Amino acid sequence: FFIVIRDRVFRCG
Amino acid sequence: AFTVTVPKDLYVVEYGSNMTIECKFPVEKQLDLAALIVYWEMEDKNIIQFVHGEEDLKVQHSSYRQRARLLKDQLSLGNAALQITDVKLQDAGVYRCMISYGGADYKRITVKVNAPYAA
Repeated sequence: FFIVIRDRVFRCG
Repeated sequence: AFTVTVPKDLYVVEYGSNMTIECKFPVEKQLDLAALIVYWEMEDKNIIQFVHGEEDLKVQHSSYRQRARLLKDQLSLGNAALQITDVKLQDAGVYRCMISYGGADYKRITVKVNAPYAA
């Protein structure tokens, strides 16, 4: 996954 | 829209204790584990990566190995609860919980650890 919430990035692995 | 909340955004924990930090997300009827992502991190360190009902331990940081658990029974209540045992001084800092179930959100939680001190 590559998810952006309020300009913060969350990525797998 | 899909919103994550935190009952408590600051935990003050004793060195060596266990802590459970939580985040809430919206649930209705079935929770399809296939579609749910729960992620916990701190700094550059992955703690939990729970995807399609499976934890990927290959990505988990060594410092959390055998110490960190998602309380998966809490998920039906809309609670992503991270339990850390044997809390270290180094466990103090800013944790992020991210949940995705169609929509996605995150929140911050600060942990402070009280160093051992004899009364």
